[PDB]
Amino acid sequence: QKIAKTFTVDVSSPTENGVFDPASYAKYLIDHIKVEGAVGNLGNAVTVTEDGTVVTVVSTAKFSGKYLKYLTKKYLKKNQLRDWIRFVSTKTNEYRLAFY
Amino acid sequence: AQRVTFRRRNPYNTRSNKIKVVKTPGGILRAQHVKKLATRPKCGDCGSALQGISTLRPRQYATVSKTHKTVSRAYGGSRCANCVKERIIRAFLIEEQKIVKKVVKEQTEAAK
Amino acid sequence: AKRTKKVGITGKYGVRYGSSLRRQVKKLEIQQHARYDCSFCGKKTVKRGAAGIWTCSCCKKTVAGGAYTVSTAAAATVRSTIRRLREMVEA
Amino acid sequence: AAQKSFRIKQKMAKAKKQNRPLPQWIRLRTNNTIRYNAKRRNWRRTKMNI
Amino acid sequence: AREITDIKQFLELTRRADVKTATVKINKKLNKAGKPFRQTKFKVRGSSSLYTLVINDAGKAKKLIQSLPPTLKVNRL
RNA sequence: AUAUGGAUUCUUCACGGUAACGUAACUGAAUGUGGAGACGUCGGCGCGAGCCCUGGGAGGAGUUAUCUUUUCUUCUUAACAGCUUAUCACCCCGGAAUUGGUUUAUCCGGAGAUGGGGUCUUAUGGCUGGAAGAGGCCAGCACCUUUGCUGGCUCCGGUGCGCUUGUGACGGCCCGUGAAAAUCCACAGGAAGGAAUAGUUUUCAUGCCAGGUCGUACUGAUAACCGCAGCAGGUCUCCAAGGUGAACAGCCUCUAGUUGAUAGAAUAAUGUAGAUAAGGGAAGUCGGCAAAAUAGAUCCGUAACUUCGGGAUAAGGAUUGGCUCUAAGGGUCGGGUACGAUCAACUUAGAACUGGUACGGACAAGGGGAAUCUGACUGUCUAAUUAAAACAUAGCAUUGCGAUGGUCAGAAAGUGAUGUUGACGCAAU
RNA sequence: UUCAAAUGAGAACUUUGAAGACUGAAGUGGGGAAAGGUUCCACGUCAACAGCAGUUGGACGUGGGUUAGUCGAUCCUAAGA
RNA sequence: AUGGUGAACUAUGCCUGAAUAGGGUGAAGCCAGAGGAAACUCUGGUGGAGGCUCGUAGCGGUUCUGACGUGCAAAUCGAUC
Ligand SMILES: [Mg+2]
Ligand SMILES: [Mg+2]
Ligand SMILES: [Mg+2]
Ligand SMILES: [Mg+2]
Ligand SMILES: [Mg+2]
Ligand SMILES: [Mg+2]
Ligand SMILES: [Mg+2]
Ligand SMILES: [Mg+2]
Ligand SMILES: [Mg+2]
Ligand SMILES: [Mg+2]
Ligand SMILES: [Mg+2]
Ligand SMILES: [Mg+2]
Ligand SMILES: [Mg+2]
Ligand SMILES: [Mg+2]
Ligand SMILES: [Mg+2]
Ligand SMILES: [Mg+2]
Ligand SMILES: [Mg+2]
Ligand SMILES: [Mg+2]
Ligand SMILES: [Mg+2]
Ligand SMILES: [Mg+2]
Ligand SMILES: [Mg+2]
Ligand SMILES: [Mg+2]
Ligand SMILES: [Mg+2]
Ligand SMILES: [Mg+2]
Ligand SMILES: [Mg+2]
Ligand SMILES: [Mg+2]
Ligand SMILES: [Mg+2]
Ligand SMILES: [Mg+2]
Ligand SMILES: [Mg+2]
Ligand SMILES: [Mg+2]
Ligand SMILES: [Mg+2]
Ligand SMILES: [Mg+2]
Ligand SMILES: [Mg+2]
Ligand SMILES: [Mg+2]
Ligand SMILES: [Mg+2]
Ligand SMILES: [Mg+2]
Ligand SMILES: [Mg+2]
Ligand SMILES: [Mg+2]
Ligand SMILES: [Mg+2]
Ligand SMILES: [Mg+2]
Ligand SMILES: [Mg+2]
Ligand SMILES: [Mg+2]
Ligand SMILES: [Mg+2]
Ligand SMILES: [Mg+2]
Ligand SMILES: [Mg+2]
Ligand SMILES: [Mg+2]
Ligand SMILES: [Mg+2]
Ligand SMILES: [Mg+2]
Ligand SMILES: [Mg+2]
Ligand SMILES: [Mg+2]
Ligand SMILES: [Mg+2]
Ligand SMILES: [Mg+2]
Ligand SMILES: [Mg+2]
Ligand SMILES: [Mg+2]
Ligand SMILES: [Mg+2]
Ligand SMILES: [Mg+2]
Ligand SMILES: [Mg+2]
Ligand SMILES: [Mg+2]
Ligand SMILES: [Mg+2]
Ligand SMILES: [Mg+2]
Ligand SMILES: [Mg+2]
Ligand SMILES: [Mg+2]
Ligand SMILES: [Mg+2]
Ligand SMILES: [Mg+2]
Ligand SMILES: [Mg+2]
Ligand SMILES: [Mg+2]
Ligand SMILES: [Mg+2]
Ligand SMILES: [Mg+2]
Ligand SMILES: [Mg+2]
Ligand SMILES: [Mg+2]
Ligand SMILES: [Mg+2]
Ligand SMILES: [Mg+2]
Ligand SMILES: [Mg+2]
Ligand SMILES: [Mg+2]
Ligand SMILES: [Mg+2]
Ligand SMILES: [Mg+2]
Ligand SMILES: [Mg+2]
Ligand SMILES: [Mg+2]
Ligand SMILES: [Zn+2]
Repeated sequence: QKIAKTFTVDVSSPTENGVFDPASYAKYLIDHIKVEGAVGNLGNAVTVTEDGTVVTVVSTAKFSGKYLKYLTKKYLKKNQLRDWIRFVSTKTNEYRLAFY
Repeated sequence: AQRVTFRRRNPYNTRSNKIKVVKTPGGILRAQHVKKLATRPKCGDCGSALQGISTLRPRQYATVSKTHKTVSRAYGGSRCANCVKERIIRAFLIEEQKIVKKVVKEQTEAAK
Repeated sequence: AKRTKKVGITGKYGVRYGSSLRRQVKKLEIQQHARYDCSFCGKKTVKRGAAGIWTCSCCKKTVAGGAYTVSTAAAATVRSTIRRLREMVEA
Repeated sequence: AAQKSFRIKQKMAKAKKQNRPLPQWIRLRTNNTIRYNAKRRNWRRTKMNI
Repeated sequence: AREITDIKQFLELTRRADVKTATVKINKKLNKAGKPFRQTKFKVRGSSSLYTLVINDAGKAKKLIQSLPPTLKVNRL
């Protein structure tokens, strides 16, 4: 009745082209993700990590993949990376950042 | 928002032109024409919808196994059973009284 | 709480037609809509249905009767006259 | 219209064949005198009166 | 237009004189709540009705498909 | 057209149920009879469908100086078939005053209520078949091409004086009581035909062949029709989103569709159409013609007269925004034979604070009053100069007539209207 | 109503992209009855016609297009004939 | 004068169809209650009556003696009704 959901994003394809910094990026998530209504309250309820080439999110609080696309769109817009990279579902809940 | 058209050349709102909006596998709304409704057959004695008998527009009763058009009793698919009850009772009793009417005035003639 | 001093069911007709006329109607309207005792089964369930026709709620008997009331004063004397005359023929 | 009798479909169809201009080869025959088609008809100029 | 469940009645259908062809269908679905499972409908086509027998058990299906008359025209998937 | 399977029969034309009735079937001539075809309008109330609104999740898109777990959008399921599903109606048990049951709407019962237990109609709905293979949304590879090729996802819910339509059980109305026939079924009847060495059975299932003829385009209107025309006129109907609001009003929007109507430059007089105007307030004029004023809703307040129904929104008043709070009004469950737990609604009254005293802030929306004349009223007419006091009307009264008749039609008639008629009628004033 | 492109001898008026608006679901949306009869669609295309224009059209030339056991007719009866 | 043709407009009857936003009023019937010695009288509800009323669509056509009056139009257009 509690449930713990995970969210994978392959940030490789734009990371390798230099114009992407999974460092300050996962940092964007890590403190602008809303947790019963405000930033930071990720109170061991949600986690963000990086696999160097992959971002991981695991939640226990209300957090949907539509949210996860909303935030990165915002990060990707905050640093001018629109035009260059899209957020995309590859398989269900498996996302990635497509370059070209 | 999704509107709809008649499916026949008749454009007027009559009893033989009733519509019914419907969602197809296509995801579109569509008119469907609806046959007039069936009404229940009735007791030719008391007048009620006579129970146990199926109901469909008249010619459709010729496309139906005989059991749908009857119940298993005297005067089955035709009178309401409480009607049958009645006309059995009255039959018996009047047929009986006929005996009481005859032999009684058979005495009248003999005692006159 | 009483709604009308006098016009009763006739109160639909507002101000129209003239008082006198409303009265004549009201008398007869009260007669026609009223609920009547059944000679046959004995419940007060005879209600009218178009002039002349009087039919029992339950038991479904229908008597022919007055236009606005079940039994015409006339007809009922007639019922009795025929009584009288009939009687003579056996006795 | 929109749901017509075969009688009327005909006249309609007959009237469609009569609605061509002169066959110009006629223009060339000896003594030929017909300049143009003087019996032409338009749907929005003369009504067929059935 | 007709559904079937007797896996004996089914077999006899497929040997009817008018039953020319049949088709076998495979849906991935899910069980109770926890997980999925492979469903299989056995549609036979009569001159006036398509009888279809759903077999919810993967095992029963593999044995059934061999019971099929070799003179029958089966459309797989 | 018919053939196999099943059903039926040695108790020949089935069984089961106390019964309403059940069913895969379970013979039926003449003849009779019953039903369905098959029927007004309004009102509320109940339910269905489609639409509207809305939570979570999975997708794609939009905005991101800033803010928004955001804005927008996809998430669908036909006829037909199986099972199941109903208000109504009815059956069995039983026997009712301390009368009970009961609708929003006061009806029901010793001609058997309340109670318990069953039976039917299948409108309608549910799950399965059809049927995911279709459709809808995406991503991931290919190449001048036909155009592919490969993957996914297509899930779970909420709400109701909502809107539209369908439908049921009821109620009101009538000197109005609101088609017909083709056609289909049933039952009463029982002429007849039919089994044991094998009959009867095509209203049960399955199976075979066949279905002609004519119309099918498009416009349906500020250009496809009628008005001499691509005419500001006329011309019968179905479908119907969000906001505000009482609303199918007005005003703004989504979807779809338009962006058609000669154009350019100026802005004299006089216009047509839209507006404002100090002080006065009808002095203008035949005449307040035109114009102005009023207006919603809540509360208060309301005269003569009256056929007692009205007159009445009479008249006359006050109030109204934003925002912030308080109170009242409901559903669902388990309680031995007082309360606890959650879910989902705009209404209505109140109290703070707030502003250049404004708030039905656009849109929308009655001027009132006292008399005289005249017609009672609603209703009708001179299409194209008269809408009225003129016609009609109920009401009142008079006349004719009992059918071999009144009144009226025709050249005639073995002719016709009233007449499917009968003085509570038809005809004539 | 506007800017551009394209087309063409020629573009205020055609096509396309952009912009601004409109009708506002009692529609300038989606369909039909009566009536019209090919106007429907495509290609070609401007002499006349569309009260300015024209490369555009309901115009002109030349072709193509209307598929039914189940939608209508056909059958039934209505006032009437 | 004679013999013919019209009810596609319109008048009236019949037959068979279709159509009408939202409001105001609150008539019979019904329920509960109050007073009164009695006869009887009052209050609150519920209910949804009417050739009733406000007003769109509809139908009509009052005024401007408005527009137009070689018209959009051989009867239209606007506002008002
Ligand atoms: Mg059609
Ligand atoms: Mg109707
Ligand atoms: Mg018909
Ligand atoms: Mg039965
Ligand atoms: Mg049945
Ligand atoms: Mg049996
Ligand atoms: Mg009959
Ligand atoms: Mg009948
Ligand atoms: Mg009818
Ligand atoms: Mg939607
Ligand atoms: Mg069907
Ligand atoms: Mg019960
Ligand atoms: Mg029982
Ligand atoms: Mg309610
Ligand atoms: Mg409607
Ligand atoms: Mg009736
Ligand atoms: Mg029947
Ligand atoms: Mg059969
Ligand atoms: Mg033949
Ligand atoms: Mg068509
Ligand atoms: Mg069309
Ligand atoms: Mg057009
Ligand atoms: Mg014309
Ligand atoms: Mg002409
Ligand atoms: Mg015109
Ligand atoms: Mg169009
Ligand atoms: Mg012009
Ligand atoms: Mg000019
Ligand atoms: Mg002044
Ligand atoms: Mg003054
Ligand atoms: Mg003065
Ligand atoms: Mg003066
Ligand atoms: Mg004067
Ligand atoms: Mg004077
Ligand atoms: Mg005035
Ligand atoms: Mg002023
Ligand atoms: Mg007076
Ligand atoms: Mg007054
Ligand atoms: Mg205030
Ligand atoms: Mg509360
Ligand atoms: Mg509560
Ligand atoms: Mg008058
Ligand atoms: Mg006149
Ligand atoms: Mg004249
Ligand atoms: Mg008038
Ligand atoms: Mg006039
Ligand atoms: Mg008088
Ligand atoms: Mg003669
Ligand atoms: Mg232009
Ligand atoms: Mg353009
Ligand atoms: Mg607009
Ligand atoms: Mg509107
Ligand atoms: Mg137009
Ligand atoms: Mg035409
Ligand atoms: Mg042609
Ligand atoms: Mg064209
Ligand atoms: Mg030219
Ligand atoms: Mg032209
Ligand atoms: Mg020109
Ligand atoms: Mg020219
Ligand atoms: Mg052509
Ligand atoms: Mg048919
Ligand atoms: Mg035929
Ligand atoms: Mg006519
Ligand atoms: Mg209304
Ligand atoms: Mg009002
Ligand atoms: Mg009203
Ligand atoms: Mg007392
Ligand atoms: Mg009312
Ligand atoms: Mg009225
Ligand atoms: Mg009025
Ligand atoms: Mg109003
Ligand atoms: Mg009008
Ligand atoms: Mg009128
Ligand atoms: Mg006018
Ligand atoms: Mg004038
Ligand atoms: Mg002039
Ligand atoms: Mg008006
Ligand atoms: Zn009775």
